[PDB]
Amino acid sequence: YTENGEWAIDFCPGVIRRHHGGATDGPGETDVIYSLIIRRKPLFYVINIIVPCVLISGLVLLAYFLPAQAGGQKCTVSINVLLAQTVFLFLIAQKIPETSLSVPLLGRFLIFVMVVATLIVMNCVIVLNVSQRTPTTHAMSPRLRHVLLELLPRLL
Amino acid sequence: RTVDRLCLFVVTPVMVVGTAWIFLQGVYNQPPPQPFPGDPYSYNVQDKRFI
Amino acid sequence: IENGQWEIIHKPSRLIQPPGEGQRQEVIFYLIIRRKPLFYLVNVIAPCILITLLAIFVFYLPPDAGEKMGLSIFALLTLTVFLLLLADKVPETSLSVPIIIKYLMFTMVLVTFSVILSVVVLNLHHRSPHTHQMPLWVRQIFIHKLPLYLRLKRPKLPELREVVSSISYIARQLQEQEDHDALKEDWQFVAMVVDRLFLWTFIIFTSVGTLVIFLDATYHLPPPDPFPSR
Amino acid sequence: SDWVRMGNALDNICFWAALVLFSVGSSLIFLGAYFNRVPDLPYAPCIQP
Amino acid sequence: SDQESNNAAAEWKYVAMVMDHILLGVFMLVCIIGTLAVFAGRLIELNQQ
Amino acid sequence: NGEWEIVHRPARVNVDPRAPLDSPSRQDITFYLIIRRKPLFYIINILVPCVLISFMVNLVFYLPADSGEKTSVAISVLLAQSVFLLLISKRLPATSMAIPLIGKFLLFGMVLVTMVVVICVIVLNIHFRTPSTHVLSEGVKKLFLETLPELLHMS
Amino acid sequence: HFPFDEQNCSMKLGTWTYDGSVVAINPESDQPDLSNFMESGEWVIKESRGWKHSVTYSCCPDTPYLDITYHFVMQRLPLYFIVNVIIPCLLFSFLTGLVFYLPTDSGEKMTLSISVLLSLTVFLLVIVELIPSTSSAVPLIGKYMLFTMVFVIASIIITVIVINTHHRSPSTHVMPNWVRKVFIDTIPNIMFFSTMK
Amino acid sequence: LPTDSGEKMTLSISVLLSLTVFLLVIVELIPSTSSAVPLIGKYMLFTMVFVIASIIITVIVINTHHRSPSTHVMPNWVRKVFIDTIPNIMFFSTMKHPEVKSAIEGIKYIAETMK
Ligand SMILES: *[C@@H]1O[C@H](CO)[C@@H](O[C@@H]2O[C@H](CO)[C@@H](O[C@@H]3O[C@H](CO[C@H]4O[C@H](CO)[C@@H](O)[C@H](O)C4O)[C@@H](O)[C@H](O[C@H]4O[C@H](CO)[C@@H](O)[C@H](O)[C@@H]4O)[C@@H]3O)[C@H](O)[C@H]2NC(C)=O)[C@H](O)[C@H]1NC(C)=O
Ligand SMILES: *[C@@H]1O[C@H](CO)[C@@H](O[C@@H]2O[C@H](CO)[C@@H](O[C@@H]3O[C@H](CO[C@H]4O[C@H](CO)[C@@H](O)[C@H](O)[C@@H]4O)[C@@H](O)[C@H](O[C@H]4O[C@H](CO)[C@@H](O)[C@H](O)[C@@H]4O)[C@@H]3O)[C@H](O)[C@H]2NC(C)=O)[C@H](O)[C@H]1NC(C)=O
Ligand SMILES: *[C@@H]1O[C@H](CO)[C@@H](O[C@@H]2O[C@H](CO)[C@@H](O[C@@H]3O[C@H](CO[C@H]4O[C@H](CO)[C@@H](O)[C@H](O)[C@@H]4O)[C@@H](O)[C@H](O[C@H]4O[C@H](CO)[C@@H](O)[C@H](O)[C@@H]4O)[C@@H]3O)[C@H](O)[C@H]2NC(C)=O)[C@H](O)[C@H]1NC(C)=O
Ligand SMILES: *[C@@H]1O[C@H](CO)[C@@H](O[C@@H]2O[C@H](CO)[C@@H](O[C@@H]3O[C@H](CO[C@H]4O[C@H](CO)[C@@H](O)[C@H](O)[C@@H]4O)[C@@H](O)[C@H](O[C@H]4O[C@H](CO)[C@@H](O)[C@H](O)[C@@H]4O)[C@@H]3O)[C@H](O)[C@H]2NC(C)=O)[C@H](O)[C@H]1NC(C)=O
Ligand SMILES: CCCCCCCC/C=C/CCCCCCCC(=O)O[C@@H](COC(=O)CCCCCCCCCCCCCCC)COP(=O)([O-])OCC[N+](C)(C)C
Ligand SMILES: CC(C)CCC[C@@H](C)[C@H]1CC[C@H]2[C@@H]3CC=C4C[C@@H](O)CC[C@]4(C)[C@H]3CC[C@]12C
Ligand SMILES: CC(C)CCC[C@@H](C)[C@H]1CC[C@H]2[C@@H]3CC=C4C[C@@H](O)CC[C@]4(C)[C@H]3CC[C@]12C
Ligand SMILES: CC(C)CCC[C@@H](C)[C@H]1CC[C@H]2[C@@H]3CC=C4C[C@@H](O)CC[C@]4(C)[C@H]3CC[C@]12C
Ligand SMILES: CC(C)CCC[C@@H](C)[C@H]1CC[C@H]2[C@@H]3CC=C4C[C@@H](O)CC[C@]4(C)[C@H]3CC[C@]12C
Ligand SMILES: CC(C)CCC[C@@H](C)[C@H]1CC[C@H]2[C@@H]3CC=C4C[C@@H](O)CC[C@]4(C)[C@H]3CC[C@]12C
Repeated sequence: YTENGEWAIDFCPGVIRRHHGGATDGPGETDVIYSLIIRRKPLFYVINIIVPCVLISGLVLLAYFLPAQAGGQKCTVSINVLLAQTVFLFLIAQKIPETSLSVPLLGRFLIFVMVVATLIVMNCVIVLNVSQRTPTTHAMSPRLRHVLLELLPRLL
Repeated sequence: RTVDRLCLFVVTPVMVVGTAWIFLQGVYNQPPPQPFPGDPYSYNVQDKRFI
Repeated sequence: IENGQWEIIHKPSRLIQPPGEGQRQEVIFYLIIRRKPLFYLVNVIAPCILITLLAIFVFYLPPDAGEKMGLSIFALLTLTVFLLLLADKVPETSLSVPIIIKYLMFTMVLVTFSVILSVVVLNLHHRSPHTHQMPLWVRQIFIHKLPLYLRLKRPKLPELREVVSSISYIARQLQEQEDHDALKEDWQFVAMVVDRLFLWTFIIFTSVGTLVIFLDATYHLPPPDPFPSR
Repeated sequence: SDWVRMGNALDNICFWAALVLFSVGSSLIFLGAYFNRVPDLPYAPCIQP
Repeated sequence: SDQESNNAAAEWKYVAMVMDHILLGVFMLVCIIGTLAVFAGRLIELNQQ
Repeated sequence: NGEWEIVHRPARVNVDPRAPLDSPSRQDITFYLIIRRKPLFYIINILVPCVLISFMVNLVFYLPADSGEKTSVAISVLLAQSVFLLLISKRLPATSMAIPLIGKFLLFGMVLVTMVVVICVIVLNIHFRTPSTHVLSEGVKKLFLETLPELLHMS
Repeated sequence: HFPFDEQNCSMKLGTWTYDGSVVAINPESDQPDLSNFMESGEWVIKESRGWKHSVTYSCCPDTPYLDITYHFVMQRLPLYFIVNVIIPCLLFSFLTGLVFYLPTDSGEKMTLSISVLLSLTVFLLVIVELIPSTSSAVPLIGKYMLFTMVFVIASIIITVIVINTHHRSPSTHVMPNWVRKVFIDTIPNIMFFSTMK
Repeated sequence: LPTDSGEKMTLSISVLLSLTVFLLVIVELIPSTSSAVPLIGKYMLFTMVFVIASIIITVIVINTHHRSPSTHVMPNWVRKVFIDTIPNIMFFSTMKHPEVKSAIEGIKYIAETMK
């Protein structure tokens, strides 16, 4: 026996079933059912899809450490991670089952990280909007100033 | 800025006209009225050729 | 029923005798067929030529625009897309490399070197004057000798005492800024000269390599005879 | 400068928020698989070791 | 003179920023309205079945 | 059929006069189907997106040189066109009788986008010139600051 | 209505060479037997039914032609298409509008919008491989895809116009009076008004 | 690539994007099995981790470059490690009407502002 490259056979019980022996049914029927309980070996998906996707999706957190100026490229890092995630969506569409009884873990993780990246893109946009305000267009909102510069260090 | 404006007014009409030409060849592409060129017959059940 | 991708050049047939009782003759029908490559010219070769042209034109982009990296690297990304396009069409054997794959890898190497040399040019351009001292030989080569060959001509009472001190300090600071700007201009001119040298070198290498590969492809003709002398 | 420092403070709090969201969601999604082992059935293994 | 030039430029920037605020509102509203106008009719129809 | 509409459907008895009577190729009956493609799928999914994206490269002329995002827009349009070319490459045979109409448009658009990228490079080169690097001649000023803006009705 | 579509598919059965005057077929039951039906991971059979039909042609008034047609009304399970197609499109549609909250001085508006457009263009691969390539009608999913593409396109056009407006200076333009009246005077009065005139 | 170019993230993220697009080529060409990691797979994952690490460290370098002098104050250990010791191994250069009185104070203010 040579094990399948992707599937390990963990269990394989057999059972002889008998049914349709009722008076209305009439003649009894029988069959033999074997249940191959098989386990996927996920190494290919781990190496080729999941680990690269995890790292590339984690790159969005680096946007918070880039400067909020013209040359910061904060939005460069976030939206291009989303583009890479779209490429991974194309990659994963070639492999996942096409049924709709439930959602696979791979697809759920990809959609989750895409939603997180979208939220962080919005967050970077907001931080850039706040950071480059100048007196020639915006007034100094003292409420947000007090909230962020005075109350926030006290909370921390 | 002047070079950019001139390049707009030169390049954009060329793109529009070329795209329009290329897609107008296809939009007006239709099969001929008769299945066989040179044969006027339509080969339709309306136009029966009684013997 | 003519094939849209293949042209039949020769179509002979031959009786093959056994090598001189269990021996068997054969009748072999040969089809010598030439591919008609218009699809690959439209879908692969022309985009590669255009991307190569953009890789050349990166070196004319000024460093202050801040756009060399984007252009060169997106050219590389587009070439990767065309590698994905070719992945479904090319043969999978390993006895030799298709010439189209050779051309694609030549183009990718060219774009990689365009990225590398653009990085070098930007490093020269943004060089800090105070931290970096220009060595003299750099001056002699890239500011005096090479611009001639590349056709780059570089153009060309306590109050009163306190006031005097302030004015003198302001003049001193502006003179320091002038010297700093002069050294910065020297570094930027060196970067420009190096960029022009790379532009000409890239044009020459691109033209020579493309011409060599295209002549190798063009002069690969089908055999005049199905059974040439060997 | 005041605007820049407000933006920096926003970035600082939001980084921790985003890190917590990313880590917790990914960990839950993959721990769903970690608790998805084949059940310990009352049968001998299919392949005798 | 540079100050007058800066004032005129700042007026142009203010006009652009007001346009951006209006367009942000319009595009978010368009996102919601298009998403509804596409799917909601069929989803409501299936909800009634 | 969901993609093909039958326009003509003739039937014909074909007799080859040159063939001998004892040849199977002497006679046949041919039923022809002239079928027109219903192009709605390709229109909606390929052609309108590709055409609009290609036309987007013209906005770079209205983008100021100080934005720093001209060549990025143009080369990104080229990348999108290459993606569309990858899309088309799977759907048609690699025949040589003609270039497909979508293929003709895509080649035309990639060529134009390449010229637009080159024009953007030249425009950026002109924009960032300084006295320390270039000399601005009076003839260039006369042509590009007074005559052409008046002809082009520029503000 | 794809992927929320309902499909009524039939199975017309009949004796090919025997007419009703020699061989007669009758349904065993009003409905097909689904007692041993395996669960489908993509469709739900809401209704199933068999109907017998007899057709008599005028040229053959003595030999009726019989058939039994078994129909199956089926509703697609749309979860796969919701997760893999609709949600990414919704995310792109949401990301489209965020460029208008980006400052022009950030130098990243075109980066954001064009990257969203590139994401949609790459996503077209997923859509066309997953969506059915038929021209009988435009699917709902195709309508949404075209909507998102067209409005990312519109956002790019308007963003270029906005950036052009932002960089104007008295060395290039002179502001018309109507622009001043509309944008500096009237509109902020009917807005939150935190902005300084 | 200097930080002042404003293109570090462009280069690094676009190299990552090219590698991600090339992953489609890799999965198209090499066989997909989980019996063991192929040598191509090991090299691919090494390149991916290499690019990710380069991006992370580039973000750190950019953050270091842009540190403001007011909010941030340079610790002594950073100065001793990077300005003093390491460059010895390399080769870089280490680094009486009121109106008249009002005008005088204005000149002094300009000088102090530039200071
Ligand atoms: C892998 O797959 C195999 C095959 O599917 C699994 O083994 C089978 O598991 C099913 C349950 O999923 C089990 O079905 C049960 O059968 C018994 C026996 O049925 C007989 O007796 C009952 C009366 O006792 C009669 O009602 C019936 O007519 C008959 O001949 C049922 O008692 C039992 O009912 C219970 O569970 C139902 C839900 O499943 C519930 O609705 C009901 O009220 C009651 O609580 C089941 O119907 C099969 O017998 C198993 N064996 C075979 C040979 O199929 C195996 O478990 C799977 N492995 C894993 C790890 O999931
Ligand atoms: C879709 O494709 C089918 C083919 O698969 C096309 O059908 C062909 O249509 C053409 C034009 O009608 C036909 O060509 C004509 O054939 C006639 C008969 O030729 C037979 O007899 C001669 C000997 O007399 C044999 O050598 C020959 O092999 C045939 O057995 C000719 O008489 C016609 O000639 C007349 O028209 C030409 C026009 O150029 C004049 O020059 C002549 O002087 C004369 O007036 C003509 O050659 C062809 O035979 C058809 N093929 C088949 C298989 O039937 C459909 O037209 C096409 N549909 C489209 C494109 O819409
Ligand atoms: C497409 O593919 C087919 C099949 O491979 C090629 O057909 C072969 O063509 C080659 C030449 O190109 C033939 O080789 C030549 O055979 C001649 C006769 O050899 C026969 O007789 C000897 C003696 O009895 C036998 O041993 C042998 O098996 C044959 O039965 C030789 O006289 C030729 O000699 C020439 O080439 C040799 C090369 O080493 C020189 O040393 C000689 O001086 C001389 O120049 C030669 O060997 C071969 O037999 C063909 N095969 C068949 C089955 O017909 C087509 O050529 C190829 N088409 C292309 C590529 O265009
Ligand atoms: C999916 O597609 C299938 C097939 O197209 C549809 O099947 C149709 O379903 C309807 C409704 O169930 C059928 O209509 C009914 O047909 C009965 C039988 O008619 C045949 O047999 C009689 C007797 O021999 C012939 O006289 C007749 O010509 C036919 O050959 C009728 O008895 C029914 O009449 C009853 O309902 C009508 C309602 O209008 C009343 O007016 C009558 O008085 C009476 O109460 C009725 O006409 C239809 O025949 C089916 N067609 C086929 C081809 O199977 C499915 O409905 C569809 N599923 C969906 C979309 O839900
Ligand atoms: C895309 C289509 C083609 C281009 C359309 C352009 C449309 C826009 C129109 C361009 C005109 C702009 C004029 C500005 C300069 C005025 C002053 C002047 O001419 O003298 C000075 C500047 O000389 C130049 O800069 C040369 C003229 C412009 C060169 C444009 C790039 C090269 C294009 C070539 C064709 C590319 C073909 C391949 C691509 C298809 C002299 O100083 P110099 O230092 O001696 O100048 C060296 C100039 N050189 C480096 C260019 C040699
Ligand atoms: C958007 C973020 C927050 C979540 C991203 C993951 C998405 C795809 C997850 C989150 C919750 C999930 C759902 C939770 C529970 C169920 C019920 C189950 O019987 C079928 C699957 C279904 C309907 C899941 C489908 C996938 C799902 C919608
Ligand atoms: C935006 C335009 C200018 C680009 C040019 C290319 C495309 C979009 C143009 C060129 C010519 C155009 C067609 C010319 C005529 C018709 C027939 C009419 O009954 C419907 C519109 C339609 C089909 C036009 C729209 C699309 C079309 C094919
Ligand atoms: C990703 C983050 C943000 C949200 C996670 C939410 C959790 C609770 C969700 C995500 C996916 C969900 C699972 C998706 C599908 C199924 C299969 C179904 O037959 C039973 C429920 C079950 C097992 C769900 C349970 C709840 C679940 C684990
Ligand atoms: C800028 C706008 C017009 C979008 C670009 C439209 C382009 C792709 C053009 C090229 C060919 C055109 C088609 C050609 C022919 C027709 C006529 C009629 O059957 C309805 C419209 C229809 C089907 C056109 C729709 C638009 C179309 C697909
Ligand atoms: C309205 C725009 C801005 C956003 C939504 C996308 C647009 C392009 C979509 C939404 C509905 C679509 C229409 C829906 C149905 C039909 C009828 C048939 O002839 C096919 C094309 C046509 C006419 C479609 C053309 C494209 C369309 C108008």
